[PDB]
Amino acid sequence: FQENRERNLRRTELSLAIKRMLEDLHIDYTLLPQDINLT
Amino acid sequence: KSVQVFIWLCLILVAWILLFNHDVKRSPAATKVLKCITRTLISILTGAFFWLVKTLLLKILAANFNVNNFFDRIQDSVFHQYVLQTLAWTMRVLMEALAAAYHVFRNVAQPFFNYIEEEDLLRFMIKEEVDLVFTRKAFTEWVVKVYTSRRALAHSLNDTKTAVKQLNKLVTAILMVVTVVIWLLLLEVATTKVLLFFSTQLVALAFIIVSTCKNLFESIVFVFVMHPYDVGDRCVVDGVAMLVEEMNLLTTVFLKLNNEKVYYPNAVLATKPISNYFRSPNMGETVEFSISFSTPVSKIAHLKERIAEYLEQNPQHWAPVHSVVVKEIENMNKLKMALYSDHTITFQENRERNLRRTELSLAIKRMLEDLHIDYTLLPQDINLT
Amino acid sequence: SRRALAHSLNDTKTAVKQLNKLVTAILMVVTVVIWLLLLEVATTKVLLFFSTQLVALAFIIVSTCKNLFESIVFVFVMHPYDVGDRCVVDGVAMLVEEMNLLTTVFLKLNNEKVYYPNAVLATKPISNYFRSPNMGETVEFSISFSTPV
Repeated sequence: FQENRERNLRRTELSLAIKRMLEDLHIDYTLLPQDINLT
Repeated sequence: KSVQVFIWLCLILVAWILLFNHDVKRSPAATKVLKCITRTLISILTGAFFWLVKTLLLKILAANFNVNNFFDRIQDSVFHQYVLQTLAWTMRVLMEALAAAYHVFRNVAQPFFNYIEEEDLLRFMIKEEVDLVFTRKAFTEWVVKVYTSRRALAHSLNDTKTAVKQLNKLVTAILMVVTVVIWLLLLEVATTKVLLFFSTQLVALAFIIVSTCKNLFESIVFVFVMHPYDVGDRCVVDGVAMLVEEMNLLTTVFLKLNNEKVYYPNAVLATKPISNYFRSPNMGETVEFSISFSTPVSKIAHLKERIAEYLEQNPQHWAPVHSVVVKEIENMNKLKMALYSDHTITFQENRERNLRRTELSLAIKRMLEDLHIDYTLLPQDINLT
Repeated sequence: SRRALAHSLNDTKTAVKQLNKLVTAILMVVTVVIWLLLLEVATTKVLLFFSTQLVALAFIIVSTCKNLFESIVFVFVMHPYDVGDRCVVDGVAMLVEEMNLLTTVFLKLNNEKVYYPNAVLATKPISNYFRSPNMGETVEFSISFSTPV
C-alpha cells in the first residue's frame, strides 16, 4: 500500500472492469414492489 | 558581560583571601565579622555562578530557536533593505526592522509599463541581483507579501523574546531565593531545629505545588524542545484549523477562521497531535462528485483527458500531477470518484485556497455539463388495485 | 529507494547525536558534582541542602524525564517503523518524514505535516506498510436476489 497512486489506479481499473462485466452479464437490481390503492 | 563579572569577582575574592590569609588574632569579635564577610563573599560568588549558568541556558535555548529565527529574519531584512533601496548585532537589527508600498512601487516603475522597469533595477542594483530578486501588479503583490512576512517574523521574534524574558524572570526569582537561603544557612543565624522545621515546610510546599510545577515545566519542554509551531503559522488542533497569535509559558493565543481568540493550555497540547501548515510542502485537495453507473467508459476517458488538459493549462494554480479514482460502488446506481490535485501554495492562505477550490468546482460542473452526464434514481414500479 | 535509505540513515544519525548530547550533558554534570564532593570544598550541611534541592528538581522533572525516556524506549527498543515508510495511526494513513526523541514528523495523503508525540504512540497500535507483505483489496457490489446461480 506504499504506492498510494498505483494502488488507487489499480483499484479504479478493477472497479471499471467489474462494472463492464456486470453490464455484459445483464444483471439488474430492482427495488421492493410497492402497491397503491386509490380511494 | 557574565564572564567578565565572574572573573572580576573571583579575582577579588582570591586577592582578599590571600591578603587575609595571615593568622593574626586582632580581636575575638573581629573574627566573627571576618567570618560573616567571607561567608557573604562566597554567597555572592555562588549567586554569580548561578546567574552565569542561567544566562548560559537562556542563550543556548535562544540560539537553538535563533538558527531558524535569524535565518528568516535576515532574509526578510535583506528583502526589505533591497525594496527600500529600489524605492547580537543581527538580533538588534532584526528587532529594529500595503497601499503606500504599492503606490511607491508604481511610482518607481515607468508609467504605462506593466513589466518591471529594467532600467530602474539596473540603476539601483546589478542585473544579476535584480533577476535573482525578481507585471507591475505582480511586483506590488510580491512586495506586499514580503512586507507582511517580515512583519510576521518580527512579531514572532517579539513573542519569543517575551517568553524568554518570562522564563528568565522565573529562573532569576528561584535563584535569588535559593542563594538567599544559602546565605542564611551559611551565617548560622538560626538554630538547627528551626532549620529542620523550615526544611519540612519547604517539602510540604513542594508537595503542594507538585501539579503546577509539573505542568509548567512540561509546558516549557513542549514550547522549546518540541517546537511544533511558531507565531503566525496556521495549525490544526483536534481537526479544526487555528492560527497562532502569541505564545506564553502556559497560554497560547489562537485565532480561528472567524477570528476567535482561544486560550489553549500548553500542557494539554503536549498530549495531542499538532499540524503545521506553514512548514508543510505544497498541499493537496479532493473534490467529490458522483455520476450514473451506466455511463460508457468513453465518457469517463474524455472527462479524464479534459481534466488533465485543464490542470496542465493552468500551472500557476495546480501542478500537472493529478489522479482520478473511484472509491466504491453502492447499489450500482451512482459511482463515487474523487479528484486529487496539488495546489501551488499551502493551506495558510485560506481565502485563496477557497477561491481556487470554488473555481475548480465550477470548472468540473461545466465539464460535466458539456459531456452530457446525468444521474437517475433507481427505477420504481407501482401496481394499482 | 537509495535516497530514502540515505535520508533515513541521516535521521537516525541525528537522533543518535541528540541522545549522545543529552548523555554527555548528564555525565558532565554528574562528574562535576563528583569532583566538587571529592575536593570537600564545601561543608556537609550545604551538601545536604544541595542534595535536597536535587531531589526536588527530580520530583519536578518526573513527568518530562519519564516521557522522554519512554520515548527513547519506543524509538529504539520497539522500533515499529523507519523513515520513508507509510504507516496507519488511528486508522489514517501517515508517512514518516523525520524521527526525533520526542517529535516525529509525519506526512498525510495531502502532504500534511503533523507532529506526533512519541509518548502517545507508545499506547496506540502502529501499522507499517513497507514491512508488510503483498496486501489485499476488497470491492463491494450488490446484485438482485432473484438472479439465477
